[PDB]
Amino acid sequence: QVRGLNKASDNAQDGVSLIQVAEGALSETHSILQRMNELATQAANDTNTTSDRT
Amino acid sequence: AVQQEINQLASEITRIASTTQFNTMNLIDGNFTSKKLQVGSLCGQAITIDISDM
Repeated sequence: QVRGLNKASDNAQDGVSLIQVAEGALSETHSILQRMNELATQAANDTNTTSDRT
Repeated sequence: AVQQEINQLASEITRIASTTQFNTMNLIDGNFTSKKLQVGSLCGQAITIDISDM
């Protein structure tokens, strides 16, 4: 039980450390989507001509 | 001699009309209709800029 619970705890930390990579990678998916919303909001203005929306 | 100026001024009102631009779009030839501004954070929060031919 002790030896198993120690591998079990080390596996829950391999789980936390894995999650922190995904949770950190999506942290810049937010920075990219927050930027894509702000760009799309700028482009939705009919003062931009074609050369500005491209 | 009045007609010389009433023609040069009528040509001039049409020079204003085709020559005025913002960002390289004509503003007052009357092709500036249905041109929405986007004035908030969500899909389609418009104000519509409409100008008749001048």
